[PDB]
Amino acid sequence: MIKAVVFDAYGTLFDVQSVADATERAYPGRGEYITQVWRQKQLEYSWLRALMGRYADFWSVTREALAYTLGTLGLEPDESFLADMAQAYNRLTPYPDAAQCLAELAPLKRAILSNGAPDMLQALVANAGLTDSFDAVISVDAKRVFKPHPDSYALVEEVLGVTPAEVLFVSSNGFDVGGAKNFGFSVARVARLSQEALARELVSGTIAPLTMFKALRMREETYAEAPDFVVPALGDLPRLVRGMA
Amino acid sequence: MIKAVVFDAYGTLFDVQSVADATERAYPGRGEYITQVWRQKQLEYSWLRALMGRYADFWSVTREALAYTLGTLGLEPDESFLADMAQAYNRLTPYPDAAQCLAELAPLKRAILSNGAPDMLQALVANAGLTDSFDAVISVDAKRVFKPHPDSYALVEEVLGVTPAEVLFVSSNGFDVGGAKNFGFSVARVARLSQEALARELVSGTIAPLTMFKALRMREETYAEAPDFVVPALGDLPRLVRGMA
Ligand SMILES: [Cl-]
Ligand SMILES: [Cl-]
Repeated sequence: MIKAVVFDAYGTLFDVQSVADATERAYPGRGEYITQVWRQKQLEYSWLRALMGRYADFWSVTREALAYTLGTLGLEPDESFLADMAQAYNRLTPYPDAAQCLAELAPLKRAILSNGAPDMLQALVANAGLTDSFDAVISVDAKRVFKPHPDSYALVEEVLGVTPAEVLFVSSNGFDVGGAKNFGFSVARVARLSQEALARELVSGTIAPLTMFKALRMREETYAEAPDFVVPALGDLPRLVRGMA
Repeated sequence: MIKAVVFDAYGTLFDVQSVADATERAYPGRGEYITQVWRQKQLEYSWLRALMGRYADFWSVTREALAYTLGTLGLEPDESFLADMAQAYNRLTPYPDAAQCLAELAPLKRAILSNGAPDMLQALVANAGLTDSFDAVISVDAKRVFKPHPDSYALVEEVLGVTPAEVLFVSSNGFDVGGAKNFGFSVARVARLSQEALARELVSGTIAPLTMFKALRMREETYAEAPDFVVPALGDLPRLVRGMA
């Protein structure tokens, strides 16, 4: 039976697009671009560092990704600037229905499994006012790998004492849905972009950069096992779990 | 001393853009989009499968990435169509100065180390008429991992019997440059996109797709160790090696 609901953090509980005003105010006219590449390279670097066996925590990864992104524009800000701007990732706005969702899941164990470094996650959750909505906020850091490495998901049992079969893993990220399924969790994917809308957007004329990100990041990955469930929003989760087992 | 020059294949010896006319058929008006997302997802899938510990050779990866890409456009091609169109990757055009480069690099050992599956590389190299330019064409398939996993590079000493220090690794891919430096090779990066041109391109009003691919794929990655050498083209390597020794 499902004894725990484990949440992916970035893109799932928290909007990664919500760094837009900071990236934009900091560099006018370049906000949307930076927001997309920052996230894309943040992911790529987590995968590439882990696959090289050269781990560094998500805070270092987040700042490396930012430096690369600003670099593409011809900017070379010092470490102090990068650390300050990177704080934006610790202030992501939670999705409007995250709190209500977590409230309705109170009977079950509630947790986060994230690539985020310990201090990042704490700040992130505390600033969202969701600290009291979780029995555990788990960082992959202890394992010194990143998703979808199996060791990242092994932490769930270690911390909560529940078996993979008793876990419902929630994520808006294809790669993370694939990792959790591979490891043996039941998965609910959060799909906020309808496939039919993307298809039409991709042919609505000249393809914008924001649509590029969506095309790379907001779909199920073809190499990955399909999720057990797909909901359009977090608020649908409580009800999904009700009529589940 | 440099006893062998080991080349990255895709993007380095072979133009991944040269699938343009094949994709422009799979969907007139969208060949450029497909070309770019296909290559991007092809790379992501190689990283994610390996990191997940669920290897499938580059031929499956190539097809899965193509299916994903076409799927974003709303198409649902069958296996036969995918396998047929994916052949475009075994017909990539070598860069105009590749042959000359390889010739002038003899009698030094010359080899390919590529993510490509064995039959892909053989067909790709044979179509380009470069079979007699290489002492060995090495696929990572033997290790059942993908770059930048260290085992990928370990094959080089196994096949050529040269130590990492005796290898000059050539690649246009920042993640491959990073993995080879990580492993211990000396590395010559082929940088066909000037940083200053990209920076300005990203500032010139609306940002095109190819530009998005370029921003994501044609730079040195910030987490990676820098390459020992950077040249503009393959033809510059023979001279690099000479002035090097
Ligand atoms: Cl993430
Ligand atoms: Cl490759």
